[PDB]
Amino acid sequence: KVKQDMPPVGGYGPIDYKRNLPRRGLSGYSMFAVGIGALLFGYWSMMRWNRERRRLQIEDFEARIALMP
Amino acid sequence: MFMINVLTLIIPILLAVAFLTLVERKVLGYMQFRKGPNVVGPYGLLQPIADAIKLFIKEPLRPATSSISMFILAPILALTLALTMWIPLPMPYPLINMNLGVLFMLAMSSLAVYSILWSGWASNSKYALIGALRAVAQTISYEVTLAIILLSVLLMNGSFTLSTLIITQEQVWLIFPAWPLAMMWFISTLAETNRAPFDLTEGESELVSGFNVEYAAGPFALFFMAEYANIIMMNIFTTTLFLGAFHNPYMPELYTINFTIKSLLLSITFLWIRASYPRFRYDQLMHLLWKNFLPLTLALCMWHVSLPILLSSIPPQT
Ligand SMILES: CCCCCCCCCCCCCCCCCC(=O)OC[C@H](COP(=O)(O)OCCN)OC(=O)CCCCCCCCCCCCCCCCC
Repeated sequence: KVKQDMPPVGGYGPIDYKRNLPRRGLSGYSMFAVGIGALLFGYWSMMRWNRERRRLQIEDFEARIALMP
Repeated sequence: MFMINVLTLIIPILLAVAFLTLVERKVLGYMQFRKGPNVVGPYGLLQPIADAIKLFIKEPLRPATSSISMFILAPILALTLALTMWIPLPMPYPLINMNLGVLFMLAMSSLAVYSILWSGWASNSKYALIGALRAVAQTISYEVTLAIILLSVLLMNGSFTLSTLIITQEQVWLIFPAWPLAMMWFISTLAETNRAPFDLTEGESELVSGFNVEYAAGPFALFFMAEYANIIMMNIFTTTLFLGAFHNPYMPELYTINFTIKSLLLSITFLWIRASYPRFRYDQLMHLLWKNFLPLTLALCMWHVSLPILLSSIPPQT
């Protein structure tokens, strides 16, 4: 008969050993640019809302002071 | 009626601790690419009751304490603090509405370390002493920093009420006006609990939790309790402080839902961080805090003392 030992048609195809750890492109300083940007949004909006809340504050004190007598 | 309120507050935080430990074991399980407990009950919902009544029933086990006072003091203190911390947390409504508030939580959180001094003190084992002193050191050093953060991020509220916080959050989450200080305060919340990276450990190490986690059996189910419950807290107090939902009155359970979801997810992130990273060595930790956090906190703070007066929006104390 023939022999049943293993090796097949040669090569088993290619195999990739070498190291790969790629792909993060979002990082220049521009990460700072987007974060600091987010701050620049927060202070804008929050500024507005605190102004509004002061307006309400004066209005409430007006309620009280009109009550006082 | 009022004791009904108390019970409805404190019983569900205990059940929350048990089923929390469940979710911990599972999330770490799959995060580790392996199923968590399935074989206690269906899907793992009977696992806490196992841990509970067993871990209660294993016998007291050692040693002569040398102080009968402290040994039965420290657990009572650790719990009592961990339970009363939950009082002011806003919810739709606080269950005690305090004018000061958040600095009351800060204060009791500062008291929480006597359980470590005394707990580690009554061991009579001179090694567990040293370990305890050190854990007190790191907890205390991060009681420095955190306080300054609250004293900053609050300065956009204008008052301590802890209710008006939900009023500031209406337009924009407080994470946007300061993200970085919120980042530092998240890691600060990792500090006291000593979740990884900040945990101490078994094998070879200072082994503070060696005798601390070993000793006192059932009362270790207590220190266990106050530690996890305290975790759920700091997650919730994060969810309230640095973000939040819109409160629609006439239907508070809406805000309660959204609040709950974000808080739970946050705690999930604790348990999976603990999975994720190694531990710092001790000194590199302590003077990692002293090196970098505290200076930048000072900078951001003074920048939040000077900022609101710049833009002319300074918050409306009621
Ligand atoms: C051998 C040891 C034996 C003892 C063991 C004790 C174990 C537990 C220890 C930790 C617990 C400490 C609890 C401290 C509670 C402090 C409460 C507080 O400061 O509340 C602030 C709040 C302010 O109210 P405000 O919002 O301004 O106004 C309401 C509307 N006008 O205030 C109020 O609303 C007014 C509340 C006044 C009520 C009386 C307070 C008495 C406190 C007694 C403390 C006794 C224990 C001392 C701590 C021991 C620590 C080891």
